[PDB]
Amino acid sequence: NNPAIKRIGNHITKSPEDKREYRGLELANGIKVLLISDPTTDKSSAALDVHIGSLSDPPNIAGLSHFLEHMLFLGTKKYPKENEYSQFLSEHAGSSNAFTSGEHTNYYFDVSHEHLEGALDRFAQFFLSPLFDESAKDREVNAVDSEHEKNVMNDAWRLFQLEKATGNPKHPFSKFGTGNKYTLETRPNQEGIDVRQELLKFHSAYYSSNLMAVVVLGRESLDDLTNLVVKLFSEVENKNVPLPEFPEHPFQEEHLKQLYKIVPIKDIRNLYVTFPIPDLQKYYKSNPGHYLGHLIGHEGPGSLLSELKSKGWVNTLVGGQKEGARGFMFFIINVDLTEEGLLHVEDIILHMFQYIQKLRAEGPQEWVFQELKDLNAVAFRFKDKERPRGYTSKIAGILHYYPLEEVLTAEYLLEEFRPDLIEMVLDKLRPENVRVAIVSKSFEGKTDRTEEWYGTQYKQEAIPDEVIKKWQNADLNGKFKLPTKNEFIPTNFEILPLEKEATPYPALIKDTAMSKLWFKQDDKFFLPKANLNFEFFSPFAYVDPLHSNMAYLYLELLKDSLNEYAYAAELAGLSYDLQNTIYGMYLSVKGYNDKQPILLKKIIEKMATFEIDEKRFEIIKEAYMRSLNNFRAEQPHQHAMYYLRLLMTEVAWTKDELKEALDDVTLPRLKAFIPQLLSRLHIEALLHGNITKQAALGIMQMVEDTLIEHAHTKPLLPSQLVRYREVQLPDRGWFVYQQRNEVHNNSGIEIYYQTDMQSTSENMFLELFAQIISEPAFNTLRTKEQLGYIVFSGPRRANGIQGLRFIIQSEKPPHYLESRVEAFLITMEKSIEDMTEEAFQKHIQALAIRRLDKPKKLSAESAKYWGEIISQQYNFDRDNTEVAYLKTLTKEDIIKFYKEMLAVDAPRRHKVSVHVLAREMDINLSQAPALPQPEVIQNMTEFKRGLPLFPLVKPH
Ligand SMILES: COC(=O)[C@H](Cc1cnc[nH]1)NC(=O)CN(CC(=O)O)Cc1ccccc1
Ligand SMILES: COC(=O)[C@H](Cc1cnc[nH]1)NC(=O)CN(CC(=O)O)Cc1ccccc1
Ligand SMILES: [Zn+2]
Repeated sequence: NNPAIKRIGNHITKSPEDKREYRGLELANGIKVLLISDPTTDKSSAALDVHIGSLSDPPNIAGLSHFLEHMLFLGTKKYPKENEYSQFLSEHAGSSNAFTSGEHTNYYFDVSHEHLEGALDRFAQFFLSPLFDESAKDREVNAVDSEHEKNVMNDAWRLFQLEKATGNPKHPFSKFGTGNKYTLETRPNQEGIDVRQELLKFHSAYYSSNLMAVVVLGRESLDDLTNLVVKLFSEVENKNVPLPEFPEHPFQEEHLKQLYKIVPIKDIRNLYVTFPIPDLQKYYKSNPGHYLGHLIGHEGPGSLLSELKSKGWVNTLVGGQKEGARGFMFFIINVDLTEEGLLHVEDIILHMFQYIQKLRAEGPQEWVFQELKDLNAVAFRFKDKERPRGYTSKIAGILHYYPLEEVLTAEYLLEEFRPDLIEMVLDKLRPENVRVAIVSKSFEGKTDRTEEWYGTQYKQEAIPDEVIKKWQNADLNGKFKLPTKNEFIPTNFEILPLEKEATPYPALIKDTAMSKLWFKQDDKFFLPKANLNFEFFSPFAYVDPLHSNMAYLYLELLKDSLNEYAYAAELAGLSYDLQNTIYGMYLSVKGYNDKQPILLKKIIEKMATFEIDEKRFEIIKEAYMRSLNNFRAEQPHQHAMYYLRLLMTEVAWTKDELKEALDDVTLPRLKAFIPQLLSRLHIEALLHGNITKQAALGIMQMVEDTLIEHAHTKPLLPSQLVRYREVQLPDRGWFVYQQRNEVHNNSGIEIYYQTDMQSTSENMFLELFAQIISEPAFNTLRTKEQLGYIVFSGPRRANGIQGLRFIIQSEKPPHYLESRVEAFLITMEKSIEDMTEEAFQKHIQALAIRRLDKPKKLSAESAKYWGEIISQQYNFDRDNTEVAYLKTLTKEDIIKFYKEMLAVDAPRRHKVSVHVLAREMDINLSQAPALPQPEVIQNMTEFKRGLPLFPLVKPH
């Protein structure tokens, strides 16, 4: 009945709360495809995944398949304009991206729902006749090198590659994924390689249709999506490439029983423990890896972490199966170490083996599997609806692993109980497979080897057999017990009926001196979850730097205490967030509403009758010290972003202020602080989800009552509710702050043009300008000028004030990035004058679609409202108000605004810049305007003292 379509799959099993409609099918050419029909989606999306990635790079050009990924975007035969694709999305409310794993390259985009076809068509071309333009290839190789450069100094990446580089060197596993300027131009030049050819070769070899999965999601009928996909994608070449496999492990027991001593960049202290295991993927229906993962990783009473944490040796632990490739995986157990811990490593690893030994002696436990099976089934049934980009991307990957029908459920549902497999994998977690890496500053000087790509310093040893034998004889250890029934598993999921007096936006259903309660019963998502947000205002949480440190430490200590208890709930999909703000504290409780008042009570109770364990205090303080220090190792752009926040906020305590005031925090002094901070508060809360007005009031009152009883809390005076103001920069003024980043050899810059207060009109002016320049900023500063990998434009908003910001991390100097951005601003004024009246309306419509996307999941609606509430703006209808107004703006309005606030010689141009310089300093392109001469900020206080502050914004 149809020659283009091999199979039509069946009734892809979905959660019965999922209203979206699905069809899977194999094409003639072998492409696996899922089609998602959602007649209500605001954005359509699609994704393609090719089962080939950087493991299939040729040896002589590292990171080629990653680089090829970068180039599919920059031009194809049918749509040859360098940024046809980029621009097409921008103009139609879309966004796009790609990643490359060892074994996949994965491409996704989303677009306004009615331009799915336009978007999708420009997209199919990536896989049919791309161009790899000679001029692009040349330019874009720099993007890759920046991306690598960004990664060079960050520990996560260094360890990641140092693993690869200590396995069998002949194994594809050992390769360098990212690539750089050296590997992809400098060197293929030296060895006479035409790269455009080499890209064409690879794309031709491997981007074969039998290695591809597609997901398309749109408002269209399933039958409509079907036709569309067949049209755009039947034309893909089947080169019948055999799928690569790696049946032989890269860790070969020439490589087992090794210890590695590693020098970190940040001052961190972890121990990595790895075991090579076979590929468990096929066992997905029983999932032994998860089971042993669930147990070893456990954090409850009688768990492994519990003991290590109790001898003060470790703080956090992570265990479980680790993805490798077709043919191999790892099983890992990783901990961070205390100072004491770093000296009892041998011991810690022994404790790990005692726990494994316990699991062997107890045997595999069906009741535990039954629990995992039940949590997973509940998780699946009541899973939140996904944003379409993530969703298509995600399924496109897993289409390569599961029958069409199982794609939605395969990652969730458990079916087979498999003692044998559990017992089999358990047999591999033995000292004679073990690999140990310790990462610590204490190995500086003491290392003797260097990893070539990132420059990592390490020493390598055999583990002395004394020590292996010593681990092999792991006794049972009475302090280790399996978890007991998880009491927190939800049993009640009944959706309460929508009330007689329910409203579309959160209602102010309580306004005492103690508390302001915002509430809305869920009229949208119908899952048995709720979101409970509380802002606790106390002025002592930021009164000074020392107090700030205590507010923090207090909160960490508390979290640390409850960890054992709450982890049970985390697994039952009930979780909490608790950190300190400049305003006081913040507390979220998210998840299956069923046992939710219970966790809340246990938190507030613990919070208000807290007892501090000295040894916990000691450790967490040392951790926080390192933590503050380690800011000096963060990326140049975060540095620049931070300094700006420091420059434009009425009050803010610097990292050095905090760390110097931190040696001053004794155990007795914190013990005073807590009862003190809790003594007067005000509380604003949003309660949102499957709960009733009375359930809500009860919860709010219950919180208050617990503080009143146990901490004697009373109300703050309304006038103590200081919110903080933004600094107000003069007309035609330009200030520069300058610092150096000591770790990173990129530099960074933020430029901020301050405009005015937030207001329906000023808001849209900035937003619309932001939109029109969004994609050209990126296309000019990265694609053409290749100034860096990190290139960001868009609105900035703080303390009620707003403006335009640019962020760039780059090889070239800040004063230079300044000129190219200011140059760019003129290019924009020109092309706004030049751009068609319909071209202009696209951007309006585009920003409108963007602004109007309905939240898909409950906690995404919550976020929007909490936005309004913590900002004291309380404009729950902003999206409608503000769109209405946007639709009535003209080319003329936006030019005035630009010539008013933004242009180089603007009447009211307020401009500050942060230049963060790299470790080491002190044409084809358009006309940069000559700039004023800046006022170089030398002192953050002398700076803020001498300028007006802005008014805080008006409510309602
Ligand atoms: C939830 O059940 C688990 O399997 C454990 C639990 C755990 C919680 N805290 C420490 N362990 N989680 C994990 O093992 C995390 N995994 C898998 C994952 O994140 O999907 C291991 C992992 C994570 C990152 C990088 C390599 C392995
Ligand atoms: C600084 O700019 C970016 O964030 C870019 C790409 C982008 C394209 N259009 C808007 N932004 N990078 C990423 O998002 C990073 N990806 C990798 C890549 O694009 O090469 C990281 C990543 C890693 C694992 C899973 C998903 C994404
Ligand atoms: Zn990349």
